[PDB]
Amino acid sequence: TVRKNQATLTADEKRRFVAAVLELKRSGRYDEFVRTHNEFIMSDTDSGERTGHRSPSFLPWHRRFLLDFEQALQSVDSSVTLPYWDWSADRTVRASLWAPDFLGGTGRSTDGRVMDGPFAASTGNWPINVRVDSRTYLRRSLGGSVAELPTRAEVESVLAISAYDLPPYNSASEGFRNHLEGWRGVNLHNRVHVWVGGQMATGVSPNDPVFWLHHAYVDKLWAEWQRRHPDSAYVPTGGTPDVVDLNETMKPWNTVRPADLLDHTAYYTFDALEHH
Amino acid sequence: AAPESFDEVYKGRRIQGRPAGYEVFVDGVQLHVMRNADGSWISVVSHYDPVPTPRAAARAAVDELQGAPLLPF
Ligand SMILES: [O-][O-]
Ligand SMILES: [Cu+2]
Ligand SMILES: [Cu+2]
Ligand SMILES: [Cu+2]
Ligand SMILES: [Cu+2]
Repeated sequence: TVRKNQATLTADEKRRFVAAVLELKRSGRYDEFVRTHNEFIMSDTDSGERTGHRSPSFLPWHRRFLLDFEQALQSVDSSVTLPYWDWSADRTVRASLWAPDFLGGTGRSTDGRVMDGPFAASTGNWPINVRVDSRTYLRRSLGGSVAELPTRAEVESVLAISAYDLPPYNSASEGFRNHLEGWRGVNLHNRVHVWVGGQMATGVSPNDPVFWLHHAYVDKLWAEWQRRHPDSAYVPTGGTPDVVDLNETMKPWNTVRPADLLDHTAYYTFDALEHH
Repeated sequence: AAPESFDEVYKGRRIQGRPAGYEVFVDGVQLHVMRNADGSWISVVSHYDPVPTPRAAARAAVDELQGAPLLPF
């Protein structure tokens, strides 16, 4: 139950993570995570119901979605946990993350196709099935559409925001959640998707296994924010149309509330997490 | 009021948009698009990258597709 910085994994931990992800893909389970995410991407709107994105529940929703995925991985290999990618530190294409023994590198220039690593189309092990762009191979263009990942100073500026979220609880909000998500401000989470490119820039972004490592670090930033602001908690706290309040349950599970997901330590710890 | 309709050939492909709240097509295949509260737009193939107009979202989709047919959503 410890989520580790990807940069610190041993060779054996990398091998077991990759094998567990490839078995979820082979068995057909992986694609249904991709499909669930795209359905919420396409349905979450700023003036209507919104649960997984562009709303206060963006953070607990992805925390539970990542727990679902991690539990599926642990059904294949109980030793595996989700690692996280600190893109403020590992910010270039030579990060070991992008090595052939882990996620493979950037896509070639002609068609964005990833040519190395366990998820390259040539291996036969990573068909892209849930798609909108008709091509069936993993694609990336690292640093192609935006030229820098967030820096630590940018991340720190977001972590210093004391309010969790604010009315109107959407892509227009001020506050921590929307600055972490990235629709306002210097832009953390959305910019990372744009930086990776390929499927990560689309509503079928879990097609790239880096999706999970990106969201595990977003999830860690939520935990860091909590340590910086013990006097701040999830809002809204009751009676808000179209938005998941603190004690309301979330689709698609229907049986878990943001309140049940605020304390990550019920489920996992991090290799390191500053105390307040 | 919704944006105006448009119809043009962009990088060899026909892109169309029309009020419906708004629909976009690439070579006659509908492209899911969404409007943000601040008036910007995204599409399902560029869904973390706001652009100012639906025509800009259709153009961003053609750029993304690199010639590939769009699949219906
Ligand atoms: O949001 O992926
Ligand atoms: Cu998501
Ligand atoms: Cu959408
Ligand atoms: Cu994301
Ligand atoms: Cu204190």
